[PDB]
Amino acid sequence: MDCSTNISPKQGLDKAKYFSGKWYVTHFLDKDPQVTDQYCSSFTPRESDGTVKEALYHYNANKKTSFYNIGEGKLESSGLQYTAKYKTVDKKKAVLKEADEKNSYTLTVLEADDSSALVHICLREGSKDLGDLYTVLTHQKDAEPSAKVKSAVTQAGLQLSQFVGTKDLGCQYDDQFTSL
Ligand code: HEM
Repeated sequence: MDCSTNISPKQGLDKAKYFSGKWYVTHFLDKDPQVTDQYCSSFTPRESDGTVKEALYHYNANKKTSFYNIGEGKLESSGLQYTAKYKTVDKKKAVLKEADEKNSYTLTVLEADDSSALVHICLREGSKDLGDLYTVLTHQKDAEPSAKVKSAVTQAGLQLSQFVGTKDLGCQYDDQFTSL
């Protein structure tokens, strides 16, 4: 599998709209899933002087367990786009497995407004592309994505109906973890 190629950040995006609040994934489009378990996700991205740091939460909807990461990377000159290396952590943010030089994800912000966002994520290990995901984001669980973000999905060449809606997965979130 190869990550989607026609991906660059929307120029003109306000970083104050993206690096704010927390995000919950309402809809995801996974090209070629790594495993067949389905996940819910929430995360809290912040930026300072070109360096992004984000607390990341995954809930496995099949097994009903959850895992935690902290990503860190630098913003590209293109706009709201960054490649992050990542640590695994426990629910209290104690570090377990350190970040390395071969595992990374590249996140590209396709749209972002006061309530909603559309991002693309390419997860890699070494020379291998492992995950390719588009995610529609909102600031509260089960909030409706804005018309502007729905337009962005259609502008990305995609069909929103072909995404998996997470509402039906029975997602559980750890909002203590994603605070800060
Ligand atoms: C609902 C949306 C999402 C789904 C369905 C999803 C799905 C997945 C899956 C299936 C894996 C492999 C897990 C396993 O090995 O069992 C994974 C790993 C990972 N994802 Fe997500 N993901 C989502 C959102 C995100 C977002 C928004 C980010 C970053 C902001 C992200 C970053 C990562 C990272 C860093 C890993 C590797 C974690 C590790 O191995 O320690 N994912 N994702």
